[PDB]
Amino acid sequence: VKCFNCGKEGHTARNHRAPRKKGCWKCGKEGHQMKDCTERQ
Ligand SMILES: [Zn+2]
Ligand SMILES: [Zn+2]
Repeated sequence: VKCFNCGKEGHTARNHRAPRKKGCWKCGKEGHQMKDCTERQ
């Protein structure tokens, strides 16, 4: 139930990640995620 410590069930109970999409949720890159991607923001 608790993902490592927070509590969300779909938050990977190991590193608390994978919130939405595997790429950058906007650029489609794997090197970085959605919080580490500018893409003309
Ligand atoms: Zn959580
Ligand atoms: Zn990106």
